[PDB]
Amino acid sequence: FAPGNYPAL
Amino acid sequence: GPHSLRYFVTAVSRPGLGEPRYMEVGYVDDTEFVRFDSDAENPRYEPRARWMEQEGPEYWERETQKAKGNEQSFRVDLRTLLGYYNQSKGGSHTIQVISGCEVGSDGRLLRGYQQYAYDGCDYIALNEDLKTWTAADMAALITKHKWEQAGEAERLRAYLEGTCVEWLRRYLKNGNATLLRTDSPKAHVTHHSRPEDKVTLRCWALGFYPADITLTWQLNGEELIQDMELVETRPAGDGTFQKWASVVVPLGKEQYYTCHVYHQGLPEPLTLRWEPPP
Amino acid sequence: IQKTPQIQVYSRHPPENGKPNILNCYVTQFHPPHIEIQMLKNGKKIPKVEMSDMSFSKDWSFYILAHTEFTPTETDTYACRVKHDSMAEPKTVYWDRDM
Repeated sequence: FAPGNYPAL
Repeated sequence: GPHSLRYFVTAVSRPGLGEPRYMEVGYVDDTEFVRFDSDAENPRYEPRARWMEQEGPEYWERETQKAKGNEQSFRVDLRTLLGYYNQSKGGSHTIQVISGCEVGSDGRLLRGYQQYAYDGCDYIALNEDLKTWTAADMAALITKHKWEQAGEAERLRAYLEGTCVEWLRRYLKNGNATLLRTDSPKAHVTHHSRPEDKVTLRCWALGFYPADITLTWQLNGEELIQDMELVETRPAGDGTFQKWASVVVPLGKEQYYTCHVYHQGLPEPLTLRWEPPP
Repeated sequence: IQKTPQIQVYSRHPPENGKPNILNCYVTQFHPPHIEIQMLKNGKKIPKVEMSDMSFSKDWSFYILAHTEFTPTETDTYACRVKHDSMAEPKTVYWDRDM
């Protein structure tokens, strides 16, 4: 699970 | 036996030459096992270890979608950072991330990782408490205050303690055997001399896996740390590794020196000497 | 904040004249990731050189393995040449069959 959807810098 | 599941991600802007290059590499216990590379017409997450071929199309589809989602987000992040550092749009820049979990032999979380870098330097990292961030410069303070206000750390702590751990356990079930494999080193000593009163003894270790290994030279009882020449362990290109350690000794005194090879695939460390067959 | 590549040139198997082998050029510790790697035989570029996929390590620096097929002889010189923004000139490392 990579995963997706990290918050913007 | 502790274990880890980590993802190493790279986004490189290529102004004037196209869209950023985007790369995700996954590792179970430091062994590459999946990879996504944006440099293709239909880029897809791929297995990089045969034991991952057990996973069905749904798994691969979902991983591909997430990767593509991350790629877009990093494309935005690259632009944001140009602003934070007031840099030109004509330059190439790099964002890197290390993200994942290590668990003990009991299966419980020992450490969560979420580390970012910009142009090869620390930008921001989740602390070991999994609650606070360390920002490395003024630009990263903006990100930090943003993420604090929105409570990003606790959301991320959940993923690391839960989903990450769970997937790691799954991957270990399918790949444990493969991951525990060891190839022991074959060792030998070579002898070199130019026209002079000294010779070089080089102790070689070949065909070994994993990469972790130690080579020493001993004179009498003592180890010769200061005098040895060492090379970094290096891939043979076939999955196994190589290393050597060498020492300069007096002509005629070759048989006073002993090479020792320590590696986990050895029931007992190898000990050897220069041995001219003729 | 650029980092200078380190380079090792070496064979996959112990060399034996007239016996096919693989020559490796291992490049590590560099940043940014854009890099040009050539392999040379007696001063002339070897055309069919394959590259592994790139990776990076815990300190953020990148690494990659270049390689090519070759049959060593007593007198052929081989080398690896690397161009990278951290260096003014290209760096050339010669194969030493004892290393």
